[PDB]
Amino acid sequence: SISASEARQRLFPLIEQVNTDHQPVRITSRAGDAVLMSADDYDAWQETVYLLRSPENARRLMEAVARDKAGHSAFTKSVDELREMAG
Amino acid sequence: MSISASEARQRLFPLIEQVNTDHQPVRITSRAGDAVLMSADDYDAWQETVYLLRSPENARRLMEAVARDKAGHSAFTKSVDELREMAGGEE
Amino acid sequence: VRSVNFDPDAWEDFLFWLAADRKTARRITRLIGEIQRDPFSGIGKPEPLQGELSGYWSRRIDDEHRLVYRAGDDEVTMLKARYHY
Amino acid sequence: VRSVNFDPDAWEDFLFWLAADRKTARRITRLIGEIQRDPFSGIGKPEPLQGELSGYWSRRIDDEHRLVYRAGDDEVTMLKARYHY
Repeated sequence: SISASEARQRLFPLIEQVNTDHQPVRITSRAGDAVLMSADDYDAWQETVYLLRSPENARRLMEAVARDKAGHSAFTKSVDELREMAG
Repeated sequence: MSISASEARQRLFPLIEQVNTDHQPVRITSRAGDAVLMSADDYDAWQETVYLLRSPENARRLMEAVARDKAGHSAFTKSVDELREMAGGEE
Repeated sequence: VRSVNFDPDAWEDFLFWLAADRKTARRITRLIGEIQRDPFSGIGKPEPLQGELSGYWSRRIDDEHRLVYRAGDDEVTMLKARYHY
Repeated sequence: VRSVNFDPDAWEDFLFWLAADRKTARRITRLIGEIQRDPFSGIGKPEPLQGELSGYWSRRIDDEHRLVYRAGDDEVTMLKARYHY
């Protein structure tokens, strides 16, 4: 965690950094603390939170995840039969 | 609505107050790639929200409790003294 | 200061801890003490929950379990004091 | 060449759209085709999820609904194709 004063001096390489190692940087100040992250990592984060923020959606998705991790529930479909059906 | 790394660095003190006051992240562009600055509190509060919902059984148990609480028919009172007695204190 | 209410499942959570790890139940009791005196600050890194859970708060019982609650001017309600898998 | 697998729930999402809104079902079908061809780039703004969803990806079906999947060299697996409330 860095102070707002150093973050301002070093903002440029701190932007290269978050784009390199994908770890958020925490910045402290009197006006409140902030997190700096790469734009790519922020988008991935916002989408992760979006999927998980509705309790019903979180439950179905993570149940799907659990069964996928057990590797014995999935079945196959060809994209042609899918296009077939959606026609 | 994004700003340059040049502008962001110039205004970083008031930007930190801004993202915390309007609860609105700001996007920053630069030659090294882009970044987003946001409220640490909002970041932490969403992580914690998401921590609670990311286990299906937890999400289920919690919303059931939340549903009861909204109806407000099931809750009951205890004193902390009672709790202390049963737990053998607090720590 | 404020009065303390339990949802029946949070009460069962506490009972659970009385039987499995009394130290944890003592941490829970400590948090509830802090909460009734000063709802949103103190130990356990209190966090305002967001979205659908808006209006509720979480504090850490340990790195895993959370006490989740709601607070007003007169009362505080515990909804959970255990994390489930 | 990469084969397509469904989790049962993802399949029921697909069935649901076939009857509920067929353009959404065609969107999903196009997304699946593009995933199969190359899973991690292309249409629908693919995002590598974080945390407990690390290793999984989502693409946008709608401003609302997401296709969440996983991909290897031999197969792509669909987890969900509807956002739930």
